[PDB]
Amino acid sequence: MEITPSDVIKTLPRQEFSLVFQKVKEMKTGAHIINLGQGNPDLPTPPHIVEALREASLNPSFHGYGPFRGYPFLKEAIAAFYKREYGVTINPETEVALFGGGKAGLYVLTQCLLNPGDIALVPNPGYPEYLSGITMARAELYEMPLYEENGYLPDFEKIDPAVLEKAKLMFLNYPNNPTGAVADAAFYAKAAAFAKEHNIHLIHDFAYGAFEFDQKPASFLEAEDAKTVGAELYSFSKTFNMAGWRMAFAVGNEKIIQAVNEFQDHVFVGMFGGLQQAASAALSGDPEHTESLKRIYKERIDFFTALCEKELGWKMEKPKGTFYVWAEIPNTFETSHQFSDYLLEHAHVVVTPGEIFGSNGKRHVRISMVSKQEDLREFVTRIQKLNLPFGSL
Amino acid sequence: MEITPSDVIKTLPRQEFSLVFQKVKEMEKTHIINLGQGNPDLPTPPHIVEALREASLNPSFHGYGPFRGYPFLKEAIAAFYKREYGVTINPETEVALFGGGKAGLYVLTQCLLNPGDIALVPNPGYPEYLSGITMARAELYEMPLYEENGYLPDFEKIDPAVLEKAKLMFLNYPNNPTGAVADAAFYAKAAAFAKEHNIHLIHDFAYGAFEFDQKPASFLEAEDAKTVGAELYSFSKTFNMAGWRMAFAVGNEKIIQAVNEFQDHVFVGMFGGLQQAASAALSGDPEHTESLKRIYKERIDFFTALCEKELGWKMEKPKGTFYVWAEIPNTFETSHQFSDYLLEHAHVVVTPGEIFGSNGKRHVRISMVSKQEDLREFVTRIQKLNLPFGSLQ
Repeated sequence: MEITPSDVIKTLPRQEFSLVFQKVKEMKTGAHIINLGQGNPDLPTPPHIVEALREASLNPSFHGYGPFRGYPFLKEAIAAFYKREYGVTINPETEVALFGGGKAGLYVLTQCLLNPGDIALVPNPGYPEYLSGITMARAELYEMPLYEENGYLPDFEKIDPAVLEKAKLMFLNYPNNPTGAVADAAFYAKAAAFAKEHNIHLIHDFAYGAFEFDQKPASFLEAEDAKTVGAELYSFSKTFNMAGWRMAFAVGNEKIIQAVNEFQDHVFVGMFGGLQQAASAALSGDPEHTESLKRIYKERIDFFTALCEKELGWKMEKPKGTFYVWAEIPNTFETSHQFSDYLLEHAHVVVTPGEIFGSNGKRHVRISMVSKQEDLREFVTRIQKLNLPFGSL
Repeated sequence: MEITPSDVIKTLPRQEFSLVFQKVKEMEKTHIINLGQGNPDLPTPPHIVEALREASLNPSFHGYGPFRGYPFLKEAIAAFYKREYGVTINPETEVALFGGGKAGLYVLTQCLLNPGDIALVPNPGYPEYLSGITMARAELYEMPLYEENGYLPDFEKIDPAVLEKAKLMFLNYPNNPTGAVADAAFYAKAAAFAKEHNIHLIHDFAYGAFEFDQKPASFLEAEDAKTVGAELYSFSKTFNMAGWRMAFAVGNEKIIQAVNEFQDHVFVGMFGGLQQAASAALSGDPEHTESLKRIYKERIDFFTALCEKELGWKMEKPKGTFYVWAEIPNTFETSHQFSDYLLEHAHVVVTPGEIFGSNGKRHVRISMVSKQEDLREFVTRIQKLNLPFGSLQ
């Protein structure tokens, strides 16, 4: 019989993937399911990015194989974006690697950085895909608990010094999926120093790096020692409404980037030059596009949380970043998975059960602000019609 | 200090990436004819480019798509395989999508081999077969492909004990680098062999459009082929879409399921615009491809005739692919010494056979990826060097 290696089905059950499947399966017809589960941007890519792709696709240079490591124009664009947005200086020739989206970036970084038997420090709650690369690398996982009281920042002192002896890699994610928590330059310097002291490679997942509402967002690479110990993964998916386009990059330590390049040389031949040109247009575009998108999300969050609170008494802290609301489940309901099933079956809305993000996600759900006002009001309206007590304590 | 994984320390550099780099440096210092990497010189056909351009305007593609790819492409893949090879493929269960064949090889290897498992790799063979086995932390047993056997493996010469442990075998016809072709009988033997020994069979069909006398046979035409394996098909050579990075696998549903369960966590599909472009390539009129094949055949006829006349370098015409596989001069020690020599002293690129395995040590591969007048200049550059093109084999 066909016998796949054991590790594949030893990865998390692709819950967003089981989510798209059950949803499509719910189709009188594709019933008006208000899907606030997956963080799938609802607004179109800015027309100037689309036009850069349309124009690029006519250039026959991009039809054949290109540079393995991506086009120098994109790497220079990424340098310029980082200087503009965060005042960081990046050497585009040695400190930049291209990826087919952030998911792909996390996987590759992990394979280049972790050996069997090493420990990887992973935040709980946190993005489930951190476990995927760790699993594929046959490495061990240690959870750093993220608690609300600490603004969902890790307490590095609370980690077993034995765990620390075997730790080779740590993941951090701010602005945070799923909690909406933000971090400033201060925490990044603290994190980088901890990483330096214990000789741990630091991967900062900056997928929502455009979306902090209560200050201009800080990059991990603004910290002292940041470029010595790690790398920052940046996705186009959220910043530019480009989730479909599958593009991302990492900036950081030239030695990490060299490992990435050596890996990717065997798996990829860069990526479609048309996509790279579109990426370049995104990065060089006027910051007003991204600022507008941040206002859209900030107003949807303001609207949703105020409406949930007024009408349902369902209290939610306003996130300071990302487009996610991290809501405690009312006491009327049982576990996160049972609550999420219930909402989908009875109202016809999708939220993501918090347990997906780790055991500290118990009794929470993640709600993504990826719909306009009417859809968000209707979500609350459909809940209100359930006639269950939703009030918080 | 920054310490990369042992996997990365164990990986040899990709020769094509090394040449890209050397060629670029040489060009900057001031003209190279590159017949190394199999990089099509002709642009992507217009109807494919236009399909992308128009699809890029569809905002449904701007957001996350189905993780396993759009059903419309999968359906196109099934229709294509029926029209071209008379093979029945279930578009819902027997098709997976990849970011290029190179990425498909990686994924397939990760999905079919545990660390420690044995893979049967042809020698000579496409360099990434070896790379993937390394990245999988697997062990390789060579299957020698000898000229006298038409560069087909002799399965009955493989130690039956290795077959108890062998989990995977790679085959590739039309063959890179040798140009050898395989028939339906060969494929029925391979499948039967794989079934007896419970070996997963991956057929690399990258040159499936380019067999000159006949349309090549698909592996999947064979009895029990879909029972033991899968076939990898690339858009790169068939459609001058190398820079686009698109490929698929067709085969048994369990192999495909494993691919899907892997890729869910690493590759969310690719941009729908690309998928539309692909679908247009496959539904496109077969005579565009037939035409392309004839161009390559005329280049091969021209080049082998000119090399014989002008250099005295006698080469067999390949049965398929756009590659010529040629013995190096009797005065040189190795294929790498010869390749480096040509680059330095003639300013032309050929690929050293040694990167395909030890059986390529006295050969170079030459790609017919320039027009006839450029092929002529390539010959005239070499002619000035007065090399001895005698055989020792």
